[PDB]
Parts: sequence; C-alpha cells; structure tokens
Amino acid sequence: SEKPYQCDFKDCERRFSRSDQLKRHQRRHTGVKPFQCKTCQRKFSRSDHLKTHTRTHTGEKPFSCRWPSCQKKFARSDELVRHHNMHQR
DNA sequence: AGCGTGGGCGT
DNA sequence: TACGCCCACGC
Ligand SMILES: [Zn+2]
Ligand SMILES: [Zn+2]
Ligand SMILES: [Zn+2]
Repeated sequence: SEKPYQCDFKDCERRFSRSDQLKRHQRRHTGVKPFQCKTCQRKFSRSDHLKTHTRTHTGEKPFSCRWPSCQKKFARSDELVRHHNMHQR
C-alpha cells in the first residue's frame, strides 16, 4: 500500500505511511508514556502533549484573541480556534 | 472553561 | 529516528 506500517495489536486495524507514526500510535495499546513532567512528575505518551501540559504550571498563554476589546489568551492554538468560533457564533 | 490525548502533517 | 505543529474529540 501507501501505508506499509500496519498495527497488528489485537482488534486494531490501523495502518500508517510512516513507521514513527505507527510507533506513536502503538503507545495507546501498551500504555507506554516516555515523556515526564519535571514539575509534577506526570508521564505522557507524546512529546508535544508534555510541552503543552507544562504551560499549565507556568500560565504561558501564547495564543491571544484577535477580537477587538478581547483580552483572552490561551495555552494552545485549538483553544483559540474554539474561542474565535464562539465570537462569530 | 481547561486540558488529556488521539489523528494527519511538516521538518 | 527526533520534536513537535494544527485539527479534533472527549471529558
Ligand atoms: Zn493499533
Ligand atoms: Zn506537570
Ligand atoms: Zn476573544
């Protein structure tokens, strides 16, 4: 296929074009969590999710609302997406 | 609301 | 292989 990296775990049929994508996926089956927060010691399956988790400790909110007169800002881009959607609907 | 944790995707 | 990015769903 164009998706040679197939998951063979029991009752899973997912396949991927990339072996690293498959490796990340399989952590949902094994429970493996390689990335640990240095502040609170919680462990995470993914590096990017550790990174956004750490902002919960610092209050860093790099994503600011663009709506005039709005002061809201957010830790993650998707929070801001939801928020912008809210303003116009 | 805030944030866990998958996906496709880029580099 | 490393690390994320945005998108999205689900509490
Ligand atoms: Zn699988
Ligand atoms: Zn933490
Ligand atoms: Zn706003």
